[PDB]
Amino acid sequence: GSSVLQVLTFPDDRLRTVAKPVEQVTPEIQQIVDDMLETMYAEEGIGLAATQVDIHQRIVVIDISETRDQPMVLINPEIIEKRGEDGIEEGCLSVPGARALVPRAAEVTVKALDRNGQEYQFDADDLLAICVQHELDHLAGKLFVDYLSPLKRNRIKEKLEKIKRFNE
Ligand SMILES: CCCCC[C@H](CC(=O)NO)C(=O)N[C@H](C(=O)N1CCC[C@H]1CO)C(C)C
Ligand code: NI
Repeated sequence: GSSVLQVLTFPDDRLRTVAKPVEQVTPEIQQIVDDMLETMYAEEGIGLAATQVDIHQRIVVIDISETRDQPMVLINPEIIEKRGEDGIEEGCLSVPGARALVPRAAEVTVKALDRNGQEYQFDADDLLAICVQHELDHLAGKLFVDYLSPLKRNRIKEKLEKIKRFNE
């Protein structure tokens, strides 16, 4: 009942769009959620933000499980508390092939709506907390390369442009 969507890649200006809150959790929103899950699973990857598939609403899906059967849906997520410092080497479906250390909060408390519009909240640490922060950055138009030096980011940009230089 769902489809894999095209993932935008840096330097696509649409990745800089700031997502709007979801107004109501309609069947249309649930279809977006389902398509985002399908898209996330089509690849090695543990989360996806709607911005990355050119849908500029505050929708995130996550599955950090090894078995890929523990999905989490975050509509209108808000980080309401941050604690501590952590940082791991991150990659991004919208910056394929690039990896870098990103300083993050170690722990976050997040409030969101689930796929059915039910409000909930959770405290996250370790990989879940890092993933949440990475995905919420996407909704703000922010990519992990924005934490890097201009030189490192620009070299990544040029390499990704070369890969798509014959598209369209
Ligand atoms: C780690 C912080 C959030 C990661 C989310 C991304 C997917 C993404 O771009 N979401 O916007 C991912 O799965 N990245 C993967 C990644 O960096 N992973 C997957 C598990 C943890 C770490 C180790 O490679 C790679 C395979 C692209
Ligand atoms: Ni990403």
